[PDB]
Amino acid sequence: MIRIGHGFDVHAFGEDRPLIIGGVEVPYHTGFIAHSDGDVALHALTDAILGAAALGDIGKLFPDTDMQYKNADSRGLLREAFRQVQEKGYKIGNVDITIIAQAPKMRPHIDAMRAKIAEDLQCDIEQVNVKATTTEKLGFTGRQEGIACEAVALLIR
Amino acid sequence: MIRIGHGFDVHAFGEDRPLIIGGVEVPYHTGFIAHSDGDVALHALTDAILGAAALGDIGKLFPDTDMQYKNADSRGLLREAFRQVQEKGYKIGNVDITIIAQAPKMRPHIDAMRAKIAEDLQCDIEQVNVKATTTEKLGFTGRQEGIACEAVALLIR
Amino acid sequence: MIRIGHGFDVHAFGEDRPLIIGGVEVPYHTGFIAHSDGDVALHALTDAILGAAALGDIGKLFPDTDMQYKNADSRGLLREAFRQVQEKGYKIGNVDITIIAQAPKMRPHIDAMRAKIAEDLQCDIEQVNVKATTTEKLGFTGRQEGIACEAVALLIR
Ligand SMILES: [Co+2]
Ligand SMILES: [Co+2]
Ligand SMILES: [Co+2]
Ligand SMILES: [Co+2]
Repeated sequence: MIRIGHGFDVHAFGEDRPLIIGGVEVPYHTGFIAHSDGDVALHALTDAILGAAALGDIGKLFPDTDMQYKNADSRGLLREAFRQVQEKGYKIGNVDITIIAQAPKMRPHIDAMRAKIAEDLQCDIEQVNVKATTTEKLGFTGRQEGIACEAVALLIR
Repeated sequence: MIRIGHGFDVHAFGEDRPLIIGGVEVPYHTGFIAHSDGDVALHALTDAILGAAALGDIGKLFPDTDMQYKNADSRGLLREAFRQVQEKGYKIGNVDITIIAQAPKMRPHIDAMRAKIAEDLQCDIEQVNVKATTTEKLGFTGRQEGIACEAVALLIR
Repeated sequence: MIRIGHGFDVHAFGEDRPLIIGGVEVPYHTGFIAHSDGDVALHALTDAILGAAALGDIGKLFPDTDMQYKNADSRGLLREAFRQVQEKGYKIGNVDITIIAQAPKMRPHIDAMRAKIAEDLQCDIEQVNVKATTTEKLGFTGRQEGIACEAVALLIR
């Protein structure tokens, strides 16, 4: 039995002061803290993996309620989702990732990303590819307003 | 054999109108009528299944003409597409959909989304994962001009 | 064994004269020479192929350095890509491509496209799939500023 999975993330370059309306802290969305990192690369790959295993997404495993005081570093979330993944008897068949950013050149930091993702998934550098494209100056990634990332992963077990 | 598939759909919230030019009625684009529903989730997922079997896509299984007076419900189309997909000796391995929408709040209904797809795909909920993410207020999905969804498929049999 | 591979590529429609500042001729971005041939489909497919073998992406094997003089014919880069996916011992189990574009009518030339693809990818026609959608005038594609393509590819052996 094999599992196909897909994840997708977007995050703007700007920072936002937290929303307080009426004296109350109000989150902008469901898995807000889970995504605070802004690591589009590890979140997409996370929901990809989660999605194959058929477990929802970052927002169902890390609601802002449980994520309230727990550590929200994306790498750690990756790992925790891989725990639940393996928990259903699954090894990272293979994983492919596309970062979509116009500018911040990433070629330099790419093999280092694979390295880490490999460990977090307990597979090896070879079943983990990571690339980067630009939307050729178009769209919001192109106008340099944010950065995106798509991810696919195949699961074996 | 096992087959991978992918489909993508974008829809505006706005209601466009029957185009009538010089007497004649001009058909906006091809799978226009079938899409009119604007259910990016079901359409994209359908596109993924057809793509998996190299069956084409929604604009080829449902030209405006053929779709003209044939009832435009996109759930039957998904069924249909899947009917054509068994006729090739293909069963649904598993399915994974990402819905990209800002304000529209999907968490409540996602499980009822999951429910339906499985009947139609005659598969079991457990092999149908569904999810929503937002583009962090960026893009056309973030300015609230519309909605999108990517879907991925693994066909077995 | 099986490898999942995903690819994405965006192309603008305009051309960018070759730069000259202070005498010197300045190059634009890493893989602009490759992507110059503005063929979002063959490029998106190329990357999904490499993504799965895990050879990175075009601009990797074709740096604006090597390719300083290499030919901007996306079909060649595709065959070269399929070359390395052979060394590693890989067959094209299955491929699916989605063209996101607002107006050039693709539909009539799809089939012409799948042929060339099956050619360079040495496989059968029911092995390649090419579909085309619009984003209902939303985003940079619908504003007809550019064209984008998504590809997902399976590999065997
Ligand atoms: Co995120
Ligand atoms: Co649609
Ligand atoms: Co290109
Ligand atoms: Co994609």
